[PDB]
Amino acid sequence: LGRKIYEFYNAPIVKFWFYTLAYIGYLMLFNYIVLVKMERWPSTQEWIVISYIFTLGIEKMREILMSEPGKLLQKVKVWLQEYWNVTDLIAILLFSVGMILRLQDQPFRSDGRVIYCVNIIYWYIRLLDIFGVNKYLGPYVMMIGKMMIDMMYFVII
Amino acid sequence: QPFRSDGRVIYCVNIIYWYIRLLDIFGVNKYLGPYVMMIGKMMIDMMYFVIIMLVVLMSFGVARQAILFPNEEPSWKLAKNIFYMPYWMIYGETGAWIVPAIMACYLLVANILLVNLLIAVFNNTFFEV
Amino acid sequence: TGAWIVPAIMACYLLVANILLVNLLIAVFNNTFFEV
Amino acid sequence: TGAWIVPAIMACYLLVANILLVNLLIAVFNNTFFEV
Ligand SMILES: Cc1cc(NC(=O)[C@H](c2ccccc2)N2CCCc3ccccc32)no1
Repeated sequence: LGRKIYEFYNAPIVKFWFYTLAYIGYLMLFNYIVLVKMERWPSTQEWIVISYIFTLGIEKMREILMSEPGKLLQKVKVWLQEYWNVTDLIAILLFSVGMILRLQDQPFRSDGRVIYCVNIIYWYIRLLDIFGVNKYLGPYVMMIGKMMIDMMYFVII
Repeated sequence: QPFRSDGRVIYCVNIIYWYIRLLDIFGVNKYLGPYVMMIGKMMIDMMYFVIIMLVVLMSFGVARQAILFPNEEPSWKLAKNIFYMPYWMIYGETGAWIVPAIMACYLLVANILLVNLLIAVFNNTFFEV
Repeated sequence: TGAWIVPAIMACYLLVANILLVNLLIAVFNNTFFEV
Repeated sequence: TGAWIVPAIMACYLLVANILLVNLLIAVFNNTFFEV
């Protein structure tokens, strides 16, 4: 039975729905805390939001360290070869400057909350990468990419 | 009353059903054979677009609700503003005002993105049928 | 109960209704302009 | 002279302008959805 629970959780199909219930949970709790009032210290629901990113950050660092190249300068460029992966880290960095500003008093506290509002507009278009697992969202998300090179690209004329 | 008004309300969801019940009776004719059947396959496209539609339309419904109105109590009425108020800002409006300018223009390329996507699913699909 | 939820459901079903009618009216002509 | 004719010309040229922009934005995607 211990082998059954071990082999069930280690499957990549099982790990998909096991983390995307946590991802849609991070989306809805972050929607909750922006609606809840701000104070000098974060509440219980805000404290689980911040720790969700900090545990994600160590997870991103093990992607660099446990990578295929061996040389340290080599395992920087190949990790930034993905268009989704490069814009992931700037949103984590925007969350971090948003945390320091929110921990300080007003008017810095309203400024840090504003940087949270450009975080939540990012995490929905982050999900599009997770969308392409299905038979219809494979093509549908990919044509958002080519319409992206048509919709800020119409705008010249 | 008030049970009598409740029973009349369930009559109102009956009459919305009996018109889409007629669609089965429609397919007897030479044109409503294909026309009703493609309502069936567009049914698996129009509550099936909406996974990525709520990604783009509701995200602005919670982003606007934090820049504007930042002192809201935790309640269910805030959740009522995430699908109804974005459908009702057709006439609505450091750099404190630049942040509404960026999200409004990104909404301009968002509702054009959603309209262009909803007229994308059907273009190929009407041709082999 | 949800007295205001019933207008919310019929308004959103109207949102997918007038988009349904507009998409259907631009559906009849797309094939028909091509063989002509 | 025609002081009000100049707003009339630019308003009607705007009528064929926002129809020009809408028709152009539904032009880029029509071919592109078909080979994909
Ligand atoms: C907070 C927060 C966000 C988050 N989700 C991700 O950012 C993302 C992901 C998205 C959906 C389902 C599962 C994971 N994710 C985080 C873990 C490292 C990683 C590696 C490759 C692809 C995605 C990914 N989890 O917690």
